[PDB]
Amino acid sequence: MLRRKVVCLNTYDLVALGVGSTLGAGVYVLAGAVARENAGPAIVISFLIAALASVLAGLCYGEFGARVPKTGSAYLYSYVTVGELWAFITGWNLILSYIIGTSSVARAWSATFDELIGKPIGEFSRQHMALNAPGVLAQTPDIFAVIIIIILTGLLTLGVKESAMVNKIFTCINVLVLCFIVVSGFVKGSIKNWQLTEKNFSCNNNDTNVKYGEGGFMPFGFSGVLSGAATCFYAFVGFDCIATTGEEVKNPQKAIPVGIVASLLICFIAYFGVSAALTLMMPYFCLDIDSPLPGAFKHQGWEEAKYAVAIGSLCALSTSLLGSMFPMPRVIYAMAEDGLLFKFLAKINNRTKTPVIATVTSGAIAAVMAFLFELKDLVDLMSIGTLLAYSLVAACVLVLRYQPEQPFSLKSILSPKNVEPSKFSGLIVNISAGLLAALIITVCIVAVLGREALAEGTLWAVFVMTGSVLLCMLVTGIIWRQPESKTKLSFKVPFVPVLPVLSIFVNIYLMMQLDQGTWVRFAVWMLIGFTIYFGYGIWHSEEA
Amino acid sequence: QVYNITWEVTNGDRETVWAISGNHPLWTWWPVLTPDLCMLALSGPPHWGLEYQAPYSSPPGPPCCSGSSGSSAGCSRDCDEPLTSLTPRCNTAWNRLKLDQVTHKSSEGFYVCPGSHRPREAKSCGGPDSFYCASWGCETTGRVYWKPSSSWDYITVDNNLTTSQAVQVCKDNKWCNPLAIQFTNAGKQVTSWTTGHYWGLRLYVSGRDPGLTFGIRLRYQNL
Ligand SMILES: *[C@@H]1O[C@H](CO[C@@H]2O[C@@H](C)[C@@H](O)[C@@H](O)[C@@H]2O)[C@@H](O[C@@H]2O[C@H](CO)[C@@H](O[C@@H]3O[C@H](CO)[C@@H](O)[C@H](O[C@H]4O[C@H](CO)[C@@H](O)[C@H](O)[C@@H]4O)[C@@H]3O)[C@H](O)[C@H]2NC(C)=O)[C@H](O)[C@H]1NC(C)=O
Ligand SMILES: *[C@@H]1O[C@H](CO)[C@@H](O[C@@H]2O[C@H](CO)[C@@H](O[C@@H]3O[C@H](CO)[C@@H](O)[C@H](O)[C@@H]3O)[C@H](O)[C@H]2NC(C)=O)[C@H](O)[C@H]1NC(C)=O
Ligand SMILES: CC(C)CCC[C@@H](C)[C@H]1CC[C@H]2[C@@H]3CC=C4C[C@@H](OC(=O)CCC(=O)O)CC[C@]4(C)[C@H]3CC[C@]12C
Ligand SMILES: CC(C)CCC[C@@H](C)[C@H]1CC[C@H]2[C@@H]3CC=C4C[C@@H](OC(=O)CCC(=O)O)CC[C@]4(C)[C@H]3CC[C@]12C
Ligand SMILES: *[C@@H]1O[C@H](CO)[C@@H](O[C@@H]2O[C@H](CO)[C@@H](O)[C@H](O)[C@H]2NC(C)=O)[C@H](O)[C@H]1NC(C)=O
Ligand SMILES: NCCC[C@H](N)C(=O)O
Repeated sequence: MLRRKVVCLNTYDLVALGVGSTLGAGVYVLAGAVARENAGPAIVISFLIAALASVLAGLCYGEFGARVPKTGSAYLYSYVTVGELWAFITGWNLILSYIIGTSSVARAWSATFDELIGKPIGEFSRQHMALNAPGVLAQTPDIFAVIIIIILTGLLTLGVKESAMVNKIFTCINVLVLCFIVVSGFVKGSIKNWQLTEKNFSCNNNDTNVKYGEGGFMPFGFSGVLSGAATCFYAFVGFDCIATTGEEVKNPQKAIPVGIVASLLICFIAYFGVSAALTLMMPYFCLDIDSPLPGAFKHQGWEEAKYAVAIGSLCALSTSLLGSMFPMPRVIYAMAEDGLLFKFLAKINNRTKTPVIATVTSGAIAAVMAFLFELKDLVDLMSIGTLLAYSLVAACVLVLRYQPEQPFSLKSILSPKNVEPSKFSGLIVNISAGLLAALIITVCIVAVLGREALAEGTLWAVFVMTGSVLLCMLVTGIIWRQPESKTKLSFKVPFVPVLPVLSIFVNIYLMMQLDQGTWVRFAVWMLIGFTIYFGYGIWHSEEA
Repeated sequence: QVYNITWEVTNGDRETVWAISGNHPLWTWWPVLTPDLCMLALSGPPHWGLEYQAPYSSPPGPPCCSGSSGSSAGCSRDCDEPLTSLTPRCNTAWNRLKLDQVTHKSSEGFYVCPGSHRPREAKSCGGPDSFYCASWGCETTGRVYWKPSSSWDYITVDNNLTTSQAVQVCKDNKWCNPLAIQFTNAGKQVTSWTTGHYWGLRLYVSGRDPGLTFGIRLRYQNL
């Protein structure tokens, strides 16, 4: 099941596109939630970790898009290079990423707008609607998010495309608002909010069930910081639009990686500054559940600034929302045309010259997801899928670096005399990659499920941990000794035997940091995808 | 003759943090001293979080709204959330729950080493900076898996309450780590309690193994 397919914007334009597609909905809404529940004032470190992993992923994309001339989503590159099943998994994960990102950003947009106008829509929803599933479904069904998704799907079906000028304007407004937030945090905020103790564990409001934690800079510990990093990984998603951009690029394979990295660095700087401001102006446990940044501004007396923020957020979210919506029908259409998904989804309509059916179906799914589930649950469900997709791309890069160009003894495996990759070396690298992926999954399982056991130093946990880590190093060395393909690439991952492996490890660890419900939702989604592939994908594949 | 005897338990600063009184003949009343592990830390080492708390001060930290008093504005839900990420100390109710867990876990606990009253042969155990526990084998009592004991140390220290008994006391925002200190025979024959004796109690955990210094002494007056 590995059939393989037969295959101007400047750097600044790509940077602007990535920044516009990444900044919103992760800093304006989820930053406060992470700083209150998962990370505390140490959320600054979380954004760092989520940044680094993201950068690694981006670097993989730089190579992963360099191996294929036709610019497109990671699904296209996988289906061209590695095969059909792998590409289907990657495309299905990207579909989940786009759908749940649309749902979550629509939730954030609806919540922000409703809060701005005094939360009348929330009162209406609570009055006339109730899901009666508090443990899984959302307390308040976001009807306005559904309306937003319906309107935007209607616009997309009619042929509305990426307006670069409007994106640039909104990104400039967003960046100005973020700079204002950082400056106001460093002016009004104080370091004492990072040094809170039991004396200050008293919010001036009358909130109940407050989590005060240890206090200080890291109230919830490094486990909390890691959970916050896993949640904040959602904030760095969106740079894919750089590589998948429809418009022709002046220097595609050279500008795409630099643009992705620069966008990620700018987003990391913005997130660090804004989160430090948010946690310095207001105590982490005092952060408002609904409007963290406006709540912090009101706490320090600059309540009027809530309007300015209300502007920037509503800009950023918009630029993020479309950033999640435009790719959403494209990947589905690409997969349906290739036969992996139902062929009817590939029917471009003559009235509009757009994939009407795919757009409508994806929009309806996103609207339902936004109607039924909370913002945090959607964020985690998108993060797990995006992490899996990035790990898949990193594994593709690692494997393909050692495969021979398209047409035994222990010493031979350890020391391959061949100057260039032979099919034996390619098979060795494939086996090593599979073993390393399984072993990294085992390491993360022991490091999370057995985290307390490792802290307790039980014999079995330590034995498995040391064995798995040493064998991971051994397999990485096995891959290292294999010759790399001499096929010249415009962009390459610097340390191909280590960097992709580290990217996979960090990604899988972050996925392990996610909750059980997120894993159950991801498992049922993957079951649906596998059912579709094995029942329809294999037999109706276009390349069959 | 009968005196109004009083047994005083003090922090490392020699300030009385707990006491029990009764009319008894001298050197004939040896009650089980039940000072809370946190009172010993009042004005003690910075780790316990009571370095600025005077003796007999009320337990700090907001109340758990799992507590008997019920949900109130500003409650801490940490007392319900997992204690894995917390530090064992006394500055908050949930930190006190974590301290109780550490003090009751079989793989963890606390150990107590003697101070100046130890024999000169034990002088290698170090001074107060080491809590008299510079090396293993210096500990004479306390609750750990290897159950240290001494035939010459004056006291034995255990936990007065089980985890189930102490959890709800912690959730009530009360002092909820009561030690149980029983005079050994050697302590009973000894009569230098007027000058006071001192011990160092250290948590047996992974890392710092933070500890404090406490002391026991006797007072008496005609009555
Ligand atoms: C037998 O002796 C005890 C002990 O007396 C105390 O110790 C002696 C060594 C000597 O230094 C005495 O001077 C000293 O008091 C007697 O118990 C004491 O009784 C008095 C009378 O009430 C207590 O006075 C205090 O009054 C405060 C009012 O402002 C009150 O807040 C105190 O309660 C709090 O503080 C005490 C300690 O400060 C603490 O133990 C309490 O639990 C509470 O937090 C307190 O009532 C002394 O504090 C008592 N001392 C104790 C209990 O150690 C006893 O009366 C005496 N019996 C006879 C028959 O004479
Ligand atoms: C430390 O440990 C001691 C001993 O385990 C605890 O003392 C015990 O306290 C309980 C409740 O205060 C006593 O129960 C009571 O018994 C009487 C009858 O004697 C009954 O009428 C009451 O209704 C109540 O059930 C128990 O007897 C008592 N045990 C002893 C040996 O004194 C003490 O509470 C623990 N905590 C502290 C801070 O000391
Ligand atoms: C009864 C209804 C009409 C209630 C009121 C809500 C609408 C007036 C709002 C809800 C969502 C809004 C949309 C949300 C996002 C955008 C994208 C925005 O464009 C960009 O951000 C361009 C950047 C890019 O393409 O990435 C232009 C405004 C628009 C269409 C908004 C227009 C006004 C809308 C439809
Ligand atoms: C962009 C290039 C040039 C550098 C890439 C560096 C990364 C591969 C490094 C930098 C920081 C590292 C992280 C720093 C800390 C941790 C926590 C570590 O887990 C713990 O320490 C858990 C401890 C506990 O149980 O409390 C797991 C690896 C991880 C995510 C590391 C994974 C590898 C990272 C991302
Ligand atoms: C947390 O509480 C402490 C204790 O009240 C505050 O520290 C005091 O702050 C006042 C300001 O009114 C000063 O006058 C005191 O000198 C401070 N004492 C100490 C020991 O720090 C602290 O400011 C509070 N933190 C916040 C962020 O409000
Ligand atoms: N626009 C793509 C969705 C993810 C994005 N980082 C966000 O913060 O919503």
